[PDB]
Amino acid sequence: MKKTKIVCTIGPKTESEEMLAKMLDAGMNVMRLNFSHGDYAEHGQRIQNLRNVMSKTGKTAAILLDTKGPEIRTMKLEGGNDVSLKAGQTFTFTTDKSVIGNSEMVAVTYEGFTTDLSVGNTVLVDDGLIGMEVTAIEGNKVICKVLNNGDLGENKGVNLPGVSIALPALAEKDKQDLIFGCEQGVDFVAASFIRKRSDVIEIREHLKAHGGENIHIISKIENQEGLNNFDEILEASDGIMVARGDLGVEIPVEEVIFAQKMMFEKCIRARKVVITATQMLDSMIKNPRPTRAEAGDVANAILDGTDAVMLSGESAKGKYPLEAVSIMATICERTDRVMNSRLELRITEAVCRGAVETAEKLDAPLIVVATQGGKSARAVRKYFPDATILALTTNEKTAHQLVLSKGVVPQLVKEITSTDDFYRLGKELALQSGLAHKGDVVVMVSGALVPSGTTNTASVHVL
Amino acid sequence: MKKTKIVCTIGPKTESEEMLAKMLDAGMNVMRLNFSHGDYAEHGQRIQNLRNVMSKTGKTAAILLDTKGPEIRTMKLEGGNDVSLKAGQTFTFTTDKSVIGNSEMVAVTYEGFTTDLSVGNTVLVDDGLIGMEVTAIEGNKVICKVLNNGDLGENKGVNLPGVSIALPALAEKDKQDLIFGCEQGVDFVAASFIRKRSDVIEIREHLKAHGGENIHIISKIENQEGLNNFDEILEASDGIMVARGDLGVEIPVEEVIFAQKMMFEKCIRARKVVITATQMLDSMIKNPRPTRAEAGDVANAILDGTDAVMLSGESAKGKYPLEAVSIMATICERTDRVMNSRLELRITEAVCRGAVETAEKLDAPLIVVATQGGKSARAVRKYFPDATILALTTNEKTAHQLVLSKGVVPQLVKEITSTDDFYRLGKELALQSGLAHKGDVVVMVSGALVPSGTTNTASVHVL
Amino acid sequence: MKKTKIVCTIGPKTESEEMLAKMLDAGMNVMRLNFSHGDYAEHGQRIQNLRNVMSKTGKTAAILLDTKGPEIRTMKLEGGNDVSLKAGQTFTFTTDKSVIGNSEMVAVTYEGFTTDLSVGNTVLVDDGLIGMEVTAIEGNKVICKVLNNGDLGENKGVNLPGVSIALPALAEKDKQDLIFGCEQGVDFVAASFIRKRSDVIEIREHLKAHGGENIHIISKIENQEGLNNFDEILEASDGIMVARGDLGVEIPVEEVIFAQKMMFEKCIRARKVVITATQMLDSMIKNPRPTRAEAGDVANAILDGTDAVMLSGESAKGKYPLEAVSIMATICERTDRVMNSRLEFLRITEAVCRGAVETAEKLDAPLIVVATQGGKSARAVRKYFPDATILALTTNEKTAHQLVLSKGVVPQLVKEITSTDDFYRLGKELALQSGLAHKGDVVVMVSGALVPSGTTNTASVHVL
Amino acid sequence: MKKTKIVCTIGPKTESEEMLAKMLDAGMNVMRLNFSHGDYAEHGQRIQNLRNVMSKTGKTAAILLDTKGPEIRTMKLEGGNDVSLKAGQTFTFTTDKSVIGNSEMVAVTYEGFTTDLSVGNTVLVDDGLIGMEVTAIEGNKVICKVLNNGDLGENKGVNLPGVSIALPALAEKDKQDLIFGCEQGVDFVAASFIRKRSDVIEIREHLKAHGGENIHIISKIENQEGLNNFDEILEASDGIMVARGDLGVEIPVEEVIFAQKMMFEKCIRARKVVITATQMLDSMIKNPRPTRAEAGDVANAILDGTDAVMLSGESAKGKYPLEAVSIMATICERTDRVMNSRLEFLRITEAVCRGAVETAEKLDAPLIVVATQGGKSARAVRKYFPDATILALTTNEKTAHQLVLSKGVVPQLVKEITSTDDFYRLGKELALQSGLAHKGDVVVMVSGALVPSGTTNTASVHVL
Repeated sequence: MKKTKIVCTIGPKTESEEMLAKMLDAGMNVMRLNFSHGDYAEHGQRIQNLRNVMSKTGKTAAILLDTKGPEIRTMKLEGGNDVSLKAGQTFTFTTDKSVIGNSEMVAVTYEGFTTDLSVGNTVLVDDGLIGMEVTAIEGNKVICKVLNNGDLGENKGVNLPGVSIALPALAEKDKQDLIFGCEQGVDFVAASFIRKRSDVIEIREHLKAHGGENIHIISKIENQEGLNNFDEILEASDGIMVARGDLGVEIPVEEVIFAQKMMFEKCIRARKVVITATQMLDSMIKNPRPTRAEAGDVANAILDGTDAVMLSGESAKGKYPLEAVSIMATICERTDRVMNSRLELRITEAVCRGAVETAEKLDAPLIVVATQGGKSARAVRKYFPDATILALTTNEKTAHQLVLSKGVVPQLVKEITSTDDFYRLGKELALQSGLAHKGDVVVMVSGALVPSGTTNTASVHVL
Repeated sequence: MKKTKIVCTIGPKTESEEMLAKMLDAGMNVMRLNFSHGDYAEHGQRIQNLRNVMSKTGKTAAILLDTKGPEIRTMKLEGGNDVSLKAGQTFTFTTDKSVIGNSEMVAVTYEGFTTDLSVGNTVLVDDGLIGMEVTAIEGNKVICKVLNNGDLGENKGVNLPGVSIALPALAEKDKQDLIFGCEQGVDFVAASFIRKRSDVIEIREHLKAHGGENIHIISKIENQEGLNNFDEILEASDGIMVARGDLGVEIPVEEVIFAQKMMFEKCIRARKVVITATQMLDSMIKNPRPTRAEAGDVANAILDGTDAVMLSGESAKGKYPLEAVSIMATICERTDRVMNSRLELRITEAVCRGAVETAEKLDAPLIVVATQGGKSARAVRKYFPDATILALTTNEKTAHQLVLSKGVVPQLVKEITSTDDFYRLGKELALQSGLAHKGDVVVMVSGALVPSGTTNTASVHVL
Repeated sequence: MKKTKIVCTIGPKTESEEMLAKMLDAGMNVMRLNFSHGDYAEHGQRIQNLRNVMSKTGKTAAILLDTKGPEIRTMKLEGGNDVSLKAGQTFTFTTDKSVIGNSEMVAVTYEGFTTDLSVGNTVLVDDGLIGMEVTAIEGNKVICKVLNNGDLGENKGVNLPGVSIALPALAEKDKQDLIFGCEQGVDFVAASFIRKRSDVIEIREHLKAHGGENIHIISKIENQEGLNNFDEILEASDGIMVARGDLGVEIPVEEVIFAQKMMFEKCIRARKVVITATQMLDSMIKNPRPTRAEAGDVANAILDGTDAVMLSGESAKGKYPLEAVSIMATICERTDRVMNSRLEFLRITEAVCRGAVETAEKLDAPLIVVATQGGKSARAVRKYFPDATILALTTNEKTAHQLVLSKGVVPQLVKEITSTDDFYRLGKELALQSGLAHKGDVVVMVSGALVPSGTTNTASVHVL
Repeated sequence: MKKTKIVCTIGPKTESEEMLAKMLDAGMNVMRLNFSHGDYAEHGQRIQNLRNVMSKTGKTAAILLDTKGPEIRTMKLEGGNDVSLKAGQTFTFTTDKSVIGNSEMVAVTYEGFTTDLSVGNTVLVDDGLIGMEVTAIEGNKVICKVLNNGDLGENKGVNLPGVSIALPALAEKDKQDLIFGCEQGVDFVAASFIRKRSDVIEIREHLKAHGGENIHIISKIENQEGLNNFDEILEASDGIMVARGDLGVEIPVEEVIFAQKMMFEKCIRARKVVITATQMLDSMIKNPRPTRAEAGDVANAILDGTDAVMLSGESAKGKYPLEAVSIMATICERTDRVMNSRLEFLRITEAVCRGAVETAEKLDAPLIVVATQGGKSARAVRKYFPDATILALTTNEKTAHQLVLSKGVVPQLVKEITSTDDFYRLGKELALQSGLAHKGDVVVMVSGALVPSGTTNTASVHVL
């Protein structure tokens, strides 16, 4: 084989080497570490275990750090008891965090809650379970009219559609967790709750300050603010993670399908990676087979052009992880098998688009790419070649990062001294990789007499 | 507005005229009568009520009769108590219907159960909850090895993948219910459990024998046998209903998305109507808002090119029917709004494809079609015109049936004596229909000097 | 099958009925009357003879009147003796018509010669044999430096390349000849030396004032001014005649091929006919086989998309008229046989007439039957160069004749067309009787329904 | 810049160095040596003079040897007096060379005249002036009925349309002339009267046996047999010369234009050069301006896609050689300026050389730099008619010369090309020094990497 890559959230059931080795067999490409939970020793051990498995097997995989991110939550209730709210009632949120709540008022974690919000704005609680309209704001209290019946619990998430939340890009725990990821040398950071271009910058500058200058930032679009500013968040980021379910809360349902499709197209055009996350196969936390509806949502996400699909909970705290990875990989293959190229001016555009067109008109099973930082490999994938992309590189972090891009097989190599040298070596390695055989045609894309970041040469060879 | 048509199953909550009038407002086009439940008086009353509403409002709608169909079910257990089955255990089905069952054997309704089935075939129970493998067949007993744990209940459905079930096309209740539908003058029959071309024929011959010669048969593909024989079932039928969830049981999940897409394409090519049924918005039986996943499955079904989407239970026995119809209609509009034509030789093909291409190159908001039996209107819809189709006809049943086809506004008229006459009248009626305005261009498709069943003329006019 | 139409200039060698009948058999479609020569009795006689033959044989043909046109010529020399002019010499033209010329000066027929012409303009004499450059203008004298050696004769033609010549649209002979064409009920007038839109209008008003409002004007492009004003001359005219040989004198040679190609495309786009005239097969005046170069020039003109090719002298005063028409028809068929349609690879007529041809080819229909009052529908189908032949039904006799000149059109006169369905039932019947299609063949039937003429809005497909 | 190449036949009027230098300035690219006339000292002298001029001025040009070729001619008459032949009369040809002729019979030079020819075949004499039909064959006599009136002269050419003539591929004079071309190191041989693939091979073996294995054979198609066998003659040859005027005699006129077009397309497809020869601007032998018809014939030949146009007599023995070359170059530029690429709207070279031109145009690159040993890469880029000019680097001197004849190619001799990157760094440097592009311009650089010559597999884009 397939081409679409599988991100698996790793947790206790799958933290072992014995399991990771099996996960990789089943189709896993990337380990996600969800830092909403777990301490550094737990996560660090997961990293070392995967590294060990990679060493012993010679298989390659990437490591993605997903941040907890900033948040707004309600707080405690009397006796920890759920209270029932009636549509039409008055209801109040207070900035005073010491307040224990009940059916008339509750506390919130964000001191600026009473600040960012205006009368007429809508408040959503517990992923939209309950909705409210702000009617007045008095000092440190925010007064609302409830709009539907529902039970309010403790420590519940809060959403403010079409409102710019003035939290910082990074919670302090995020600042420490990112430092841990630089120390551990992760390959990607998934930054949660990205709302503006500014947020990406604050994070990239943070990573630059700890030797993570070469870590790719994947901006998690979780809400409407991020959707409104997508173009500039995309420009600043190395990739995008679309959190369909979390975005499902803030915008109209009828619009979610097309937001995912809009972001995919623009991410693909930018030669940047995109991940379909959340609400994938959640039935497989309890069940050993997915729903039809689930299998179709994944396949449609792949047909929309996703680089990678992601499992969370199905693989972290689920009962049937290896089955979920396997049915995922089987859906990936089944769906990839039938997709077509998009042979749609910068120089790189012209060359890579032509290189795919040439590969297809000659029935070449392989496009060999020489890349230092990865842009060349990602520039070919944009056109969805039938051919597999074999990306030669001297950079280990780049060999890792290309695991996440669609239909790319990375291979680390010592050096590439010339263009003719690249051709000699690329043919050699095409053969020993089993992806092509003597007599097959191959297209070989590279940059000649230019700095990294530019792809200007295409060459055709017979093995 | 929208173009995709909504089929609503009608039941007690929505059986009233007061409700039907509101349903139609919300976007309902077709009433489905699911004859798995209800007696003739209940259904007949629903028909008369809709007829009354149609008369009073001047709105047009169609009536679809959905059959119970033949079936295989298990039967009774001791004390009516669910029993627990253990993977690996031996388990037996018996043809003797008098037998009360338990964790070792149970009865089945089909005398030919022990006949159609061979050793090695697989048996599925309760929509695949439990799976079994036949190990032996002794007279009127069929012995199996269970394959997974699960609780067996009373009166549960049974599936036999890749096995030709030799039930008749029609149960006796179906024979009577179809006679009732001829008497009531329904517009469509949805024939459940269609497996072969033969089955469609038996039903059409049945309907011809009771004055239903002009009723369109929609073949419900519910399983694998029907999928294998689809091409010939399509050829014999006037339309197709894809029951994604029921088909989800008999074939691999990874394949269901592409079976729906395969059937849609071939149904569209044939100028025959297709309905997306089952697992639409079932969360709205209990909840007043759908899931994101649900809204995306519908929209993807529409983008796959469905003529119509269908609600069952959401509208029949649901708590929030009018909300379901409304969010459905809003998804239909949102998704229809962004679809493109498919301007891809018979004569009709050449003319209608050209008539859409001409309509688009002149920005015509309306294609006026003259049709007796409907084939002309359905032949234009095949290309998914941006323009609305205004279908003039002298046949009441055809005015009704065109409600189900995508983007078609039918209008009954007294007569069409000539082609020039059709143009005069079509312009007149285009204006008074509010779908076009003075100065707009319109394309007018018809058959001149040919019998019904052929569309050979295209004409362009300014209002 | 053939499709391209052949215009034949008729003269003494070929004016008899016995000959006209033979020309038509050989492929002649249109008779040209060259009014540079001959009097009304001769031409009227040619007209009557073709009319007689048409009635007797039942063949249909068109009649085009080509004007002599205005002119600038030199005049007499001493003793009528050719004089030898030496490159570099001074040489003078005079307006005074009484002046007899010599190796130093000669007179010219155009009093406005000293006005229209500026210092430095180029003057050509005897189809460019000799060229001169104006150095000064003194009253009725135009003074020049000769540019090449050559012998000047009596009464030689004059060209002023890239010069706005102020001759009238119509010579006084042209006015009385056009009146004659109204009397005779000709189908086309080829108007010489068209330079401005004003000229076309002057002619359109002339024909309207004498009952020729239904006569199609074909404007002859002969020089740079008309070439510069081509777009507006085309708009006012019903068609164009390209006088390639006369353009070879007035503009740079390297530009003539592309001037012809520019104009053909623009006439096709406008649904108006174009004629390839001059220097077709002139070698066939003396000889019974053309040169390679001649046949290739014609074939490329046909591939450039001309409606019709024209024979002059080859058919009028030549020794081998029937042979030229025959090889002309053979080049037409051979070349038409291999041309393809041009499906514009927006108004109603465009979308409809164009969609009708695409429909015809995707169904391999050999015939497109068109209902046309004034002819615009048939010519709008022709724009796309259909493989199918066009069968144009009409109740107008003048239009039935005029469509003879358009490429690939078979006109058929009919009593009436009362409704659209009626047209479909008359067209099927008549498609069969024309032998151009047979039972089982598909046909596309284009018409204007519930609209005035000038709009073609309906396409319909039928099986015979 | 212009793009189309001009072949000039050099003769007495133009053989001096002072003239050759002037020809080249005016647009001459290739010198043709017509071995129908002149001896080795004259031609060798012309060769030396161009070589001298090339060295002194630094311009590059190619040298093409055109053979006299085999022939069939009539012979002498009584008193050397023209005789008048009457249509319908009996008339006889004899193989006996001692026979003096009269109005009843004449002798011919070809002993196999009575063999190759069958009863009913057509015989033409003096470029088709007179035609005859064979009625019987008796020993050394060939008996005919004359078909048209005409005067027969002495020593007149003979054509046998649609006849398999059994002359040898090479006359004995042609063999000694080809040996001369090996001695002189010419770049092309234009081999006359090519009819079969055997003839091309006979010639290829002849040149290989005298050290001319690297000389490109241009096969002259002059008759129906070679036309029928064109596909196989093309395969064996390096290029084609179309002798249109000689074909006008041997096949039907209506077919000549399409024979030329059929062959041009097939040569372009094969990456081999084609030359438009004969009847180009023959009027410029006597006159300093061509006719319209001539300039339009050339322009259509260029639009048909010819690599080169050829002047014969116009440049050799004419009165206005420099004027013909100049107007020829002006037609070439005017016409090339408006042609578009043909992007095949599968093997490696095709996909690569074609994708390279598409890449060049989508980036508006004015120059495609090609690395070529034997020339195939440059000609494979040329196949698609790029707007860009082709800058062909090579280490082979013969190939640098031969690419002069291909359309839109600037050859540049270079010391070495050691690697692909090296080529990119030599090509950028040299693109600038050629003035054909400037800093900031894009260039596409096509080459064969890690492969033998004959395969072009790499396309690379660079900024200067």
